[PDB]
Amino acid sequence: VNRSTALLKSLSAERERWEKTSETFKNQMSTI
Repeated sequence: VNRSTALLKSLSAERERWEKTSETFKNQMSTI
């Protein structure tokens, strides 16, 4: 299941990227 664990951690990093994108987009939605 090591391949699955690697996919899981890569997708968690992707989720962190999604969170930061959502945070900056909420900043823009607040300042609009």
